[PDB]
Amino acid sequence: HNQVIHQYFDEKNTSGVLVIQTDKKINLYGNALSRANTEYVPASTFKMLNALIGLENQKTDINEIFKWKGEKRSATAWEKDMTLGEAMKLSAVPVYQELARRIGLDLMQKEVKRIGFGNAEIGQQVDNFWLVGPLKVTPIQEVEFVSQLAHTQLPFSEKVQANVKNMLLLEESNGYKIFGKTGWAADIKPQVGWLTGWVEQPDGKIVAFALNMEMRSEMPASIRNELLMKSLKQLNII
Repeated sequence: HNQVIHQYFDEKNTSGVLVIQTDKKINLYGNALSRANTEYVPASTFKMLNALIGLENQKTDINEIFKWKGEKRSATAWEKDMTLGEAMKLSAVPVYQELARRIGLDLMQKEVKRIGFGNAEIGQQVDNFWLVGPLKVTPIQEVEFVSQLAHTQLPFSEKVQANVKNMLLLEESNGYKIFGKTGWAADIKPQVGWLTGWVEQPDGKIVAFALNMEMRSEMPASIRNELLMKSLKQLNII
């Protein structure tokens, strides 16, 4: 049963762990269960803790619109005016880099070490420390974070936390609600791919998780969801 998840990771020729936490009892699944306590850079998963720090410290609001000042960007659906909310659904780095530069190293570091996120070191360039370090975080720590967030247990005003949670919805089929945020460091070797969220179950039960997997530049983004969906069905969470 833990044996069969090894089929999906064997077969997609990748190498990653699927951490799952349901009320403190944490259970690994995958085919390389050792990643669970290895630190990786967060990548665009850190977009969640960035939002909180921003919203909370009032460097923005869910309604501020971020204005695209012409420069060319990684994807094309990023060259447009957009709010934090939409910058979230799209992993749009230059927005949150602005936000980060608003927050500024000192605030940014102190709240990170306050939350105790990963090694809690961001070095100096306050606008890249989550894409190429020095910030790293192990998949275990990620699910516990996104756990606390889903239970509104994070050291932030609940109103903020609920707001962030409203950006992260990814599928609402069959009374099942799935939240989460993708990440992909294509710029380090080997590439790490993330996918950290939770299931709001019909009865309201909550099931956090943290897919970490080793990426290669040729795989489609929906490989991270191809895995997680059919995973959470074997574990029968859907």
